Amino acid sequence: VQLQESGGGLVQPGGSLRLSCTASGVTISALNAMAMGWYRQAPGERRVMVAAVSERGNAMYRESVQGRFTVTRDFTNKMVSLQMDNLKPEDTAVYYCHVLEDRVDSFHDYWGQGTQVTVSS
Amino acid sequence: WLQESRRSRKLILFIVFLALLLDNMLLTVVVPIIPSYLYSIKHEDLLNENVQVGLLFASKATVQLITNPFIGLLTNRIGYPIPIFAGFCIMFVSTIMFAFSSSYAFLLIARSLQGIGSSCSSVAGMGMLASVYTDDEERGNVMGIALGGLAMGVLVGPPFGSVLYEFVGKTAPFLVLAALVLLDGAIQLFVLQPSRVQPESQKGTPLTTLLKDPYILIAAGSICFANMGIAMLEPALPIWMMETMCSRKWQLGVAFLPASISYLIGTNIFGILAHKMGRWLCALLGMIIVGVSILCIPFAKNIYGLIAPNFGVGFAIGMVDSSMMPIMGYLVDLRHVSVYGSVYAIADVAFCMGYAIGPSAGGAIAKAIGFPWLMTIIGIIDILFAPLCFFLRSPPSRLEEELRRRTEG
Repeated sequence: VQLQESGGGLVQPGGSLRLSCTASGVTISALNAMAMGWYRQAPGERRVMVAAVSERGNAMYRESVQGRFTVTRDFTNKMVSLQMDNLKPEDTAVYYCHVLEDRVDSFHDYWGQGTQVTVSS
Repeated sequence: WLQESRRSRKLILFIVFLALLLDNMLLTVVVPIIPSYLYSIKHEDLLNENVQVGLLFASKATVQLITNPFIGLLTNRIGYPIPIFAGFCIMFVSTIMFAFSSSYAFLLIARSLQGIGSSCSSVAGMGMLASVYTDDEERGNVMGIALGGLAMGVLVGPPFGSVLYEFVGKTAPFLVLAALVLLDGAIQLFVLQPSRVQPESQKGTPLTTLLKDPYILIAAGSICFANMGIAMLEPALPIWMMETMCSRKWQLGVAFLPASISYLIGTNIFGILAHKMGRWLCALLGMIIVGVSILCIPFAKNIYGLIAPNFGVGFAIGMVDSSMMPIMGYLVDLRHVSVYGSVYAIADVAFCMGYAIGPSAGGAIAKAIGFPWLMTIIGIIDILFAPLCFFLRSPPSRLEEELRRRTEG
């Protein structure tokens, strides 16, 4: 199972950006069984979850990102994508792609190449 | 013949149906016969010797209650058919015992073995029925049919025992009943054919985790309270009727007959109605109707006054049971490992706790407190627990809870 993604860039506060992660190396059915989202990491910081989707189509946004982000998973196009409408200087972090597969107890996680976004202050 | 093997999976339905039929037949027939034997033998610590009458019911109830979880573990430990056959043999031995039986202490041992067999059957057969029927609608249908068999057994029991007892004598209702048990065993030995152990392919979730799941607890509490309704109602209705109605002996069976007929009708139609209409909303309506009916029961003043509410309570408890029985399997398949023995053991613990704490506690509450107050408090409990069935509309999956935990930390 291999995945691809594109995005990243420099933008002033208040702008907009679109991020898309592609999963073309695995079949549609196994894609539906799995759960996927977007990771986030900051310099000298641990991973804290921001927004992920599942086969229930329910995305538990983190408490501070509610409304700021917009994520959608395609059951057919094999794409999980993110849309975001506002920027703030506290968004200095690097964003990754990932999947979970909980039919196994180990829930093998496979990461993406990742994208970094920084906001001028 | 008609079944060279499990060509039709409905053969398992028939097995469970007749097993529950015979189990509740044993449960019901001995009830009026125990006091007659006890009085005759006594004629031919006294407070203890009086409350031991209720200890009769308590014996089977508690033995079942204790035995359910061990059988639930045992089923996925070694396989399903072997517990069914063992519970069969234990029930047959107990049935042979009740009759030759005389001594009180031996009769209690006999009915304790009956309880062992009852619990083992009600766990293993139910779990195997769930396992063979992985489809949700078909599982609901077959579970409704099995519960209808339970209700039809508890309806047919008393006259079946009484007619034979009054015609021949002591051992007549028991020997032919044991012969029917033997016929069931003759069917089972070829239908299941457990001549080899079948270890479960997938390990089962720990029982302690299941008790931590809120939705399993909600469904179990729904079943427990709905069954406790009729369980508490069974003892106290005749005594209150004699006290206030100035009634006679023969109205009792006619008065309780609507409840059993409505139970039989409800458990066989709502198995197919619930999936079409919705399990959660069916359970909510069942709880509400239970509450209204039990509230209306004390306010009645004539037998015709009690005809309608008993019909209502039977119908509503039928809805609740036939709609909450398959939701256990649905939940454990949705958000747990696909092993049904433990969850159905929990469900039967909830089922049997009502029969365990019904008679004696209801009698004590009636002794110290007004019987109408007992009915009103039962109705209040049911009505207030009714809205909690709303949470079962769309349970989250295990992946969703994992994502919630990862968002938390």
